[PDB]
Amino acid sequence: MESIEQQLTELRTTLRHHEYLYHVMDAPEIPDAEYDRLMRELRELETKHPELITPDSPTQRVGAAPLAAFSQIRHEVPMLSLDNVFDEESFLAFNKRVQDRLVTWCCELMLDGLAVSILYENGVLVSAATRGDGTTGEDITSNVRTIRAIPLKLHGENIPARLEVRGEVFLPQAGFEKINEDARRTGGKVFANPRNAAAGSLRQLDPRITAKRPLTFFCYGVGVLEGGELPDTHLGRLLQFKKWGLPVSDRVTLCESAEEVLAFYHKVEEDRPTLGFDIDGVVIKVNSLAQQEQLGFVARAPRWAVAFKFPAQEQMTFVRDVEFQVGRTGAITPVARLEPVHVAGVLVSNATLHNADEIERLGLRIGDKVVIRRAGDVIPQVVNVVLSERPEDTREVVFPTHCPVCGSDVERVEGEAVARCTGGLICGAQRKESLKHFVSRRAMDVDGMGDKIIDQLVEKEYVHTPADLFKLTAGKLTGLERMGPKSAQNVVNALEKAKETTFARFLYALGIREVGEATAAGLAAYFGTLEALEAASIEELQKVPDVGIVVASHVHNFFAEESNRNVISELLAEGVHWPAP
Ligand SMILES: NC(=O)c1ccc[n+]([C@@H]2O[C@H](COP(=O)([O-])OP(=O)(O)OC[C@H]3O[C@@H](n4cnc5c(N)ncnc54)[C@H](O)[C@@H]3O)[C@@H](O)[C@H]2O)c1
Ligand SMILES: [Mg+2]
Ligand SMILES: [Zn+2]
Repeated sequence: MESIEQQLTELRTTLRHHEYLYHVMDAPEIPDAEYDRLMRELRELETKHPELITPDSPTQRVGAAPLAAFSQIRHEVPMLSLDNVFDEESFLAFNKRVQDRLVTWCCELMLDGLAVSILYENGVLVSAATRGDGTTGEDITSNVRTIRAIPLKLHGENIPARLEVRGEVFLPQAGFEKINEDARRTGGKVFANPRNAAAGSLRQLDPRITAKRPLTFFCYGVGVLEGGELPDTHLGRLLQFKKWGLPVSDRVTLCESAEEVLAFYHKVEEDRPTLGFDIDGVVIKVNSLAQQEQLGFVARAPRWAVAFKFPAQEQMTFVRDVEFQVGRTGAITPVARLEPVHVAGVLVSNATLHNADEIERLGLRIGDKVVIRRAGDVIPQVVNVVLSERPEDTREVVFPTHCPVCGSDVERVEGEAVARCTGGLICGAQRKESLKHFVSRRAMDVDGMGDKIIDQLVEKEYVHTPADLFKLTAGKLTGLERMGPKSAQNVVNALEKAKETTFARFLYALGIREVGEATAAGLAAYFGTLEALEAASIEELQKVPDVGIVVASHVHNFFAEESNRNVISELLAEGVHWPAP
């Protein structure tokens, strides 16, 4: 289409743009898979037109320049990247190229974190650096000493006088999710994924910040080596590092054929959801150091290793709509409907938006291109909007003011992330739990109205509100499973007796959000009657001891919703009774 010269400048500009956001800012806008796609396109163009490769092309360079706000460390041996493949056929082609230019493979989990180079002198940790641009990195020595998995001293015989240990610092998934949940609720930085949370946690001027983040580390390789020797195979070196106290993954594996490599790759992909940390693939390395040294390096990567990538855990797609799911207790979760896309190999077409505050934090509009993440058998999540690709036609996301299931008021209370349907007494989405609550022991306490009886009444649409329970005839109950004429009359009798209650237990039975047994008793004692309570403003409700803004808001919004007032009127009409004050 466009001239090859225009294609080249566009690709180089785009790749550097995202390299800056990823390597320098730990804040990428596009998925790793999209960057990898663009890099493949540039590689294909340069392979067809090798005369157009420049020494500063992204295919010839590593990482990004180190932040000058950090002290800087010149690696004593260059740090590089890895060239990659995405399918078995391409790995086999790499295997053949290697065989024809010289084999045992040392095969390792490819950890999705950031690279670090740790210098030990006489077995003592003396410095540690990020990769930077492969020549100069950022001094993160103080930060690395907060990482328990990285030893400060090596213990053993034959420790070389000077040794750079290289490995990946990374942040397990549970630690990542905690950091992001906290950040969403406090206004801090929300990270795209564990890689970026690990990088941002590590690359702190103040190491006390790093120390509070659950970073860990695995070794994977060697930089400078002086004043001593190491084993003559890569796995041998890793096992020596392990003996000296450095952390080595228990999945490092030898393979004596290309087909063994494929078997390991596929088992690791199968085991991926169980590991507790992100891996973007497996790294496959010529095991013999002599063979590694013969093959050497190109500008960006070794010629003796390949990153065999998995289908990526983040992908981009378009938001076609936003649906608002109503949960069993009235929570309204915004869920994006998406153009279908495979994430980590699994076809998905929705993703959670968490809540209304998160929609606003994202800046999401219908029609946006978004990054979504799926790591495990869970609903995917929207990560961010790809704002640089926002179409000219997008639509505002209007969070519902009324429940999409029952039409009752939706409530959002300041400081609370979750919006809720207020119509707990009528909402179909809440009906099973609301009726079970209503007849429970500390509420109306109806003998024989068990969960399986309630389930049938709801599923057959025989009951829609708690008032309908008192309208049940013995004949209608008899028609249910688990019910006979005797138990049907038993529960009709039990419902008639249950009309005798207290103001506190009736209030508790209504199922207002956050109103526990003690709060119900306090509201009943303060206001004395239902008429006084149902009239109270939020400020009036806040007068009550142990009732704050959240409970006051829920109570006021509950009684302001017409469907609740209608059910309460019906309950009184059916004869529910409590003592006057
Ligand atoms: N989303 C974006 O905008 C964006 C931008 C630039 C780069 N990236 C991502 O960065 C990567 C490309 O750059 P890169 O140089 O960081 O490459 P990489 O992470 O794909 O491969 C090289 C790295 O693998 C790491 N590694 C992990 N486990 C290893 C093991 N067992 N043995 C050896 N090395 C191991 C090393 O730190 C090494 O630097 C791709 O994942 C790319 O998608 C993303
Ligand atoms: Mg990486
Ligand atoms: Zn509702």
